[PDB]
Amino acid sequence: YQYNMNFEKLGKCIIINNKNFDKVTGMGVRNGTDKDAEALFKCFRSLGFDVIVYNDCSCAKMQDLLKKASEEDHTNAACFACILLSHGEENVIYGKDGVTPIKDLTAHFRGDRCKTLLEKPKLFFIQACRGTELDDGIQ
Amino acid sequence: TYQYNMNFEKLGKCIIINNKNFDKVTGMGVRNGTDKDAEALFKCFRSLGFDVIVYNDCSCAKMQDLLKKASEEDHTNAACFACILLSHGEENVIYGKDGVTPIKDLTAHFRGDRCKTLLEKPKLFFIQACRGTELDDGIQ
Amino acid sequence: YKIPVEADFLFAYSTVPGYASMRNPGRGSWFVQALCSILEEHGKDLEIMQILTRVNDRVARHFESQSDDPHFHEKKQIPCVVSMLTKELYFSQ
Amino acid sequence: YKIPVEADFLFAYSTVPGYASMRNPGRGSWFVQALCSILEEHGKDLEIMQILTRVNDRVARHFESQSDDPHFHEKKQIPCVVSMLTKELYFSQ
Amino acid sequence: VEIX
Amino acid sequence: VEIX
Repeated sequence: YQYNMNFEKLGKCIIINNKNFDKVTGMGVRNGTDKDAEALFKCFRSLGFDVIVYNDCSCAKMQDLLKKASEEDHTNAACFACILLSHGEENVIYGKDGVTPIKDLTAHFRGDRCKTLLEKPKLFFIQACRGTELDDGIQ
Repeated sequence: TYQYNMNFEKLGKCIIINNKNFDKVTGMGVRNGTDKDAEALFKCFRSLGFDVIVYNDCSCAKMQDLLKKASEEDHTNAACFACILLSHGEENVIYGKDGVTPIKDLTAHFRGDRCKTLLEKPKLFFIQACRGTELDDGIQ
Repeated sequence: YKIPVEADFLFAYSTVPGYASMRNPGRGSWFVQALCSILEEHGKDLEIMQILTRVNDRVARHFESQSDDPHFHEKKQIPCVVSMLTKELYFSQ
Repeated sequence: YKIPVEADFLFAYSTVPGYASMRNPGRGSWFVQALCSILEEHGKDLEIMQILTRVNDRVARHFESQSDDPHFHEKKQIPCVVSMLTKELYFSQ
Repeated sequence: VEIX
Repeated sequence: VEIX
């Protein structure tokens, strides 16, 4: 009923910390994201992840990073974790040079496309917008 | 403080929408087996303590109006609300017998600001429908 | 004081976005079969996410498609839970 | 025999589809603040859905915006967990 | 098996 | 407060 956690490593944790964006994207600087990334780094480090932080990544870079990780050998890892900190719209996240679909980033870790993470949890934590609506609340 | 408060007069309403037969114009086939779904769900959720209601071959208008009215009811003495949808579907939308309607429109009747008597109470939606045409080939 | 309007929702979809959902005309759909079977055996003692996770597992492991059409042959399915809940949910006590 | 390709994923979104996400330039975004605080005190003893549910609660209750614009005052946020997991997940033992 |  |  539980995932088997008995491995040498908990797993890889990729933190993508996009703060500064190409002017062509029209997106403003994400102040505060550095404090997020630092707090996230410590948290997931404490859990037991091997955490690496990449900053102001292009869409190509973000694609390559996840693609490369999916191709790594995770045989000795309990799980995989990735954290995205950026601007966003629904189904898509901003690189510094534009947007790219979240599906494309995560699909590299599908069962048929990453056998060493088969039957192992694949975690994606995403801090980004998913549209423009706002919650007015109630009561 | 970590669990939903379950101490109410009633557990809550359970709405089952059982769409089996569809207007030919929609191009949707008869959903054989759905009666077994609705039957098993009925028995199950009754056992939990829900006041279960089953609706069959509903139009989109029927489905909308039905859920709207449920949202306008007084749920003050109910722990929670549950709705189960059994129909054809495509991504973000579910079939009535005479066409499609967005899932969000159906569920929005129960938002906090639009159904005050279910505020701070769980609102459960179980959806048995397609969400596209892709199929999972699996591995192993 | 205030609470978000979209809060305290939970969506148990039978399948992931973009994908189809399987229904056996004899015994009923996979997701519902599994959902009921688990509720009958743990509806009153397990938390809602535990229940739906076990349902995810059951649909994933116990089921695999058959068809003499080759495009619906050997196929699999995984359900999809979307939770905006702010508490643990038990159907009793 | 087989296992679905889309299985064993989990997505912890900071907000629901269609909606914005809040970030305070001084202390950081709401979701991350809450996520970290819950992980620092319960990361190794709670199951992941329990963790993310508490995060949902905290973001929903503890936070509400202040802003120098009539479009961003009094605003709220609720995160969004998408689970295709087939087991309970604990980060220890 | 059939498809919804 | 800002928006992502």
